[PDB]
Amino acid sequence: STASALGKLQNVVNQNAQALNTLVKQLSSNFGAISSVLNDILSRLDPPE
Amino acid sequence: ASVYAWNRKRISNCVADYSVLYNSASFSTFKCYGVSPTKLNDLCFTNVYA
Repeated sequence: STASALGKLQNVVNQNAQALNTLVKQLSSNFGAISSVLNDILSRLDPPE
Repeated sequence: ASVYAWNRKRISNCVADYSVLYNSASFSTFKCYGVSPTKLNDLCFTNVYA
């Protein structure tokens, strides 16, 4: 009947999933470049830049 | 047009051949900033301004 009696295992699972999620979402950042996708940079510029 | 009344033109819905513009030597200065001129023949844009 009573739920939330297994907070520890749920907590572990949540922490792992959240860390993986933020690692994946970090891939959309700019870091000061002109774009966040390599294909667009490669298909728009000469190498030297 | 004069500098203070520069002419503006809006371009859409066409196929552009920038290669014939680049290979021509009639221009003293031809400087491209955000793109490589030799790659212009491949990208497709919208809403071009001249």
